[PDB]
Amino acid sequence: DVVMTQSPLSLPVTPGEPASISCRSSQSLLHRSGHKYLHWYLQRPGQSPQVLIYLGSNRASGVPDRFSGSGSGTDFTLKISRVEAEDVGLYYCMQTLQTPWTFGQGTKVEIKRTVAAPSVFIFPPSDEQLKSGTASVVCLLNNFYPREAKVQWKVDNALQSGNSQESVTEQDSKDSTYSLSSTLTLSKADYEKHKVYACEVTHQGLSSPVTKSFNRGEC
Amino acid sequence: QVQLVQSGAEVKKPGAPVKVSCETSGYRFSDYNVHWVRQAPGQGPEWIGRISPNSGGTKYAQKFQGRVTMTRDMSMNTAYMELSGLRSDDTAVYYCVRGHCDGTTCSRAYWGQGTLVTVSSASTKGPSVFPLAPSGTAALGCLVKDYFPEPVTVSWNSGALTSGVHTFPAVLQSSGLYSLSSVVTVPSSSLGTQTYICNVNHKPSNTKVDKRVEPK
Repeated sequence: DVVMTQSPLSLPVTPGEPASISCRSSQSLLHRSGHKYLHWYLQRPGQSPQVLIYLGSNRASGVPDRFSGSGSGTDFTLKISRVEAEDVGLYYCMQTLQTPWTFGQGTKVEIKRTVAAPSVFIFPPSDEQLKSGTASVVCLLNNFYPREAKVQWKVDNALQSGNSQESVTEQDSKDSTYSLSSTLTLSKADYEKHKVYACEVTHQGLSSPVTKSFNRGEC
Repeated sequence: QVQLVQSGAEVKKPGAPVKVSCETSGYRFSDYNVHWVRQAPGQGPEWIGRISPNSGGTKYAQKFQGRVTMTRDMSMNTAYMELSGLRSDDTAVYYCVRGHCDGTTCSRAYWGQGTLVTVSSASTKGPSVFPLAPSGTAALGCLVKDYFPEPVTVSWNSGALTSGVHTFPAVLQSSGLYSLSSVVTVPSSSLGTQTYICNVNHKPSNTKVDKRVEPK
């Protein structure tokens, strides 16, 4: 079997700067052909992975000449001569010298932009949801960087722990920010028992945490 | 043009089998191996096996020996992958792949679009869609709650509104059902004048909803 060793796992790069991803094979991937059986892909959730480079150094049609591949035998590189914001994503090398086909761990290219503080919004449960008997309170952190953020929920100043779920978008392909949604779940009965609903946000761009809140049922 | 198109998303209970098809056109089917690869959440890709069309010969990775059967029908230029005894960690996107070489020359691979197989005790259910109402710049959105399985698609104003939209990854609630939000930021000056509608489609339950979101 062939082990494929990819590095680095995370590649933060300033837009405009070059980038290089390494891939090492446990045995040479050359001449049963002419070719080196090493290929590079970009993961694309929802469809086929995009072939970038195939057979070592052949750039697929449509791929910008900013991308190139090289290597011989056991050590390969995928190079981006000038990284653009749209290049964010997850990149894999893989070998087909032998079956089973085997894959590198993957490299997440991240764009390093200036710090951007989140814009915070809070949404009460809709009257429609309340009529159905449930209550979801949603806190939105919009267009921030870097990704690290803490969201703390408070209900009449009681710290909520374990009652919320959050998820985060992939890095935006144009402005390189993230957005995050946190949902606090309560029974309608419990929602009606309380007044002050508060989302407290900690982020590098905020000197001190920001709290967005609302009082239940007040226009 | 070389084309490989797979059958649609599948949802199965643990213990059941699944059979995925890979229909091809635009090339000599007998000249290339067809490989199958999957990728599970939080995991790297995995090669499952391959079939050689001209001989029918199969080769499977050790992990799938005795679990997987690959077949093909030459008259239909189609390959199949059947995976039996499904478990929760068989939840993955499955791909068919035309091999690189035709026994004389080599070039790029061609991939199918993928087939999501969800393995779960849960039963298919449509989402409820709730507005996330606004009231300079305002945020609004839709909460798409308690559906199974993935995925749902969300657009805004039938695709006319894309700038500033964020549709978040679904979270799997403790009740085995998914929930997600989709939001957009808009000018407050437009609230009550410009209509904002989130178009939600959950094909597994054949649920399509156009929800207007209005300020409170």
